[PDB]
Amino acid sequence: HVEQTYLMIKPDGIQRQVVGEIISRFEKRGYRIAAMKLTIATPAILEEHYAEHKGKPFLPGLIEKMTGPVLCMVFEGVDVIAQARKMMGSTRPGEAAPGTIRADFCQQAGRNLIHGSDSAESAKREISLWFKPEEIQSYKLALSDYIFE
Amino acid sequence: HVEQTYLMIKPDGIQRQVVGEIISRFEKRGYRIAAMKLTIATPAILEEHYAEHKGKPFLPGLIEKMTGPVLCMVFEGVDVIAQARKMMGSTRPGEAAPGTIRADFCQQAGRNLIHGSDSAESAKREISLWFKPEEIQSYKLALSDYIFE
Amino acid sequence: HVEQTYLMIKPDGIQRQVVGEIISRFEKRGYRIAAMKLTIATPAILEEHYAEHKGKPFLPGLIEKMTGPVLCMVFEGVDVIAQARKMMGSTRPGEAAPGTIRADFCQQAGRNLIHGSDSAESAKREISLWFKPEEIQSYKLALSDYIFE
Repeated sequence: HVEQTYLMIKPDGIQRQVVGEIISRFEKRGYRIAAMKLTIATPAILEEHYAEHKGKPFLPGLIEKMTGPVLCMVFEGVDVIAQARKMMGSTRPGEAAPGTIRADFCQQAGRNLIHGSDSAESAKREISLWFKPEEIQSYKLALSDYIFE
Repeated sequence: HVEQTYLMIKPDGIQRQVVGEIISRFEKRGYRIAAMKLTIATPAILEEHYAEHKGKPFLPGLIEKMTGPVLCMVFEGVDVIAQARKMMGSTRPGEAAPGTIRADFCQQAGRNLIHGSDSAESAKREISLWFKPEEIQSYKLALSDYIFE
Repeated sequence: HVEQTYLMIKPDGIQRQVVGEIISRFEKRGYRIAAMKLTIATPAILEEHYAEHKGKPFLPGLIEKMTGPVLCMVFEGVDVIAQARKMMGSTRPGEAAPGTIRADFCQQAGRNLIHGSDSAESAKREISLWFKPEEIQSYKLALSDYIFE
């Protein structure tokens, strides 16, 4: 049993030019790239993505910081939703564990490089929001026998 | 005082071609390569290596997965038995700490890339099982004065 | 709001030729190099640096190990004093968390590669001890908008 999570490199990850390093961290565990698309996030789609924060005073500045290039991604693996969150580390980089993305690259929550789905429900919703179902690609990793039990 | 531990790259480490990266992690701490040998593990030697699991229901599958190329290694350093176990991380990669080998490279316990002795007694027994005494090399690291107190 | 910390690569970091790797770990978080100087540390400066240990039995040996080439550094960032200490890891490398400098590079406390200020007061004192005010360089990182909230 594998699952799929939605991961998104935020504009700071694009502008700091660490896209390849981020992708490599997930590839290193044998997670499969099931979907990938560069876009520019706009306020209308960001309001849907951040629907949980509608009306909160921090939302407008959050949307402004997220208005820019982003890399939309779907990765597949065992327990990948929870594992990707663990690899990202805490929202606040100063609290994130050493060896996580946020601790290794970042200083503050307002520029923390990457978004990842926090639950199966959020992964389904976020994948649907940012990708058409057709953009999710089906193929098998050739090294599967040495990654999976 | 230094000690020696037995570390073995499992067939998944060979096949995923991460042998050099694994070795580099141990060299990075100034641990000394005291022995190294590529072999193909066979059931008879694996039964001895995993003697603690004799009769357990999971053993036949464990031996099958380990039947393949392995890199046998002995590393020397301060507290290296326990330290190497700490660097490997938990047997389940999903539980292993970020920055450990298992967390950085793997998904499931059945393909967790590397074995390391769990005690002084296991290290002595395992080194003797996989190496002859003539294969253990004694030399001094040139940077010893900057590694050891 | 940023602050500045004093970080010093000890003679073992110089001799093991890992200066660049150490610097890269701090640059990776968008910390700014505010000052940098290679020197050979003298007992006179080291006695003041380690003034908190005056009269203790271990101080003479501590000074002797530090009498050699060192790289004096000042880094600037959010919470950088505590964050740099977290990135360095525990004094004893065997107790340091995976992914910290000491855990990744070192074996024993007497050769633990790097010093960092432990508080706001000690950072201010140490920066002033090792650098003249004219050696502290004020400039803004071009990627500031993508690093800071």
